[PDB]
Amino acid sequence: RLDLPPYETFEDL
Amino acid sequence: FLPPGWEMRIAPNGRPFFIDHNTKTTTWEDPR
Repeated sequence: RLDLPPYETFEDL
Repeated sequence: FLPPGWEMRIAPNGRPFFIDHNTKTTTWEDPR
């Protein structure tokens, strides 16, 4: 299974 | 075309993911 990184917020929409 | 809150973004390792901004969850596969 492809490694899932804990959600970090990138530029908001 | 792309649902509100859904974003197609890539990680610097070359991995693309859909981030849903309302639930703020990382989704790898297309929910359709």
